[PDB]
Amino acid sequence: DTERPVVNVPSEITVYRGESFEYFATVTDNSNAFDLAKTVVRWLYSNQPGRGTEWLQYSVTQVGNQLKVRIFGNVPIDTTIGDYTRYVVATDAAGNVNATQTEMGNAAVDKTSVNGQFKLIIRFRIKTPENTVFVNNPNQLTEVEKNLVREAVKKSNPDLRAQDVLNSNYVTGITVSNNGTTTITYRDGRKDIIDGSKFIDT
Ligand SMILES: [Ca+2]
Repeated sequence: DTERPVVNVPSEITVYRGESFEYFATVTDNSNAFDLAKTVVRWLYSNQPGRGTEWLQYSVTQVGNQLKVRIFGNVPIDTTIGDYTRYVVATDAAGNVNATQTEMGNAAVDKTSVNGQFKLIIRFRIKTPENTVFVNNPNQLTEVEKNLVREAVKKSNPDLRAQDVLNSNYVTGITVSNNGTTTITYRDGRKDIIDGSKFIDT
């Protein structure tokens, strides 16, 4: 047995602050025999969930000739928004691994991928304002009205901190168009858009 086990894991695992998550990976091997205790989910440097993502949990079972790796946890309300490279590293009974420590290191530095590699994305779960913002012209808000909109979005999303948005500044990170459509750009460059028509009226 020189054939390595193969992990099937989604390319992105997206989790939301203040919520639980649950995803699965699968492992197969020509031998159908595994070392479950040496099948882990980890960051590059050591067999650990990783700095900043200490809440990333996993558990492994065997179902027929495959492993199922449950990837789960509870995301703190104030963990950093952004993404991380993580790895499912599986071992077969013969000791073959899907990705070696050296391969993981090359992939990290070169920005290439190994089998079992996934991007862990921490997102904010945006909420549309509950209370309507009343404006004189819904197709052309005043600057005073756009600031009311920013305030409403901040009040409807109280766990969104200044350090969570672009440039760590609410004014740069939460931008309002002429019709009140609001883009929230997070510190990682990802964006959520709230269409003005869902909370703006005349
Ligand atoms: Ca094998």
